[PDB]
Amino acid sequence: GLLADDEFPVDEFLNVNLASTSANASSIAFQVAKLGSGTLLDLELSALQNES
Amino acid sequence: SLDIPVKQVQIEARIVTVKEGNLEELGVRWGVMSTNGSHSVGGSIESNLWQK
Repeated sequence: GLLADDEFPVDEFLNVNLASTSANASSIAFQVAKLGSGTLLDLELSALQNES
Repeated sequence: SLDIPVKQVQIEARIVTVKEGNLEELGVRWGVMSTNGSHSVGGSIESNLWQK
């Protein structure tokens, strides 16, 4: 109950934040959310490969 | 001996130009969104946080 503003700290949530930084990168993301025992875990992969 | 009538010449230039061009592009846009009960699959982390 300690912090005042509570919608979701999307940036304070993440442990490892090393996303592929581009405009055409493709991703996919998996989740496990209980909310009864509290546990939540998220995992997203992203990639890109081009040629010219 | 000098002053005599001279000849006349007709000169005609011709400039020709021809251009051609071709272009082709193909693209794809797809997405998925699914939930299972404490399990989800999406295309980002904000996506999984929204379908909750």
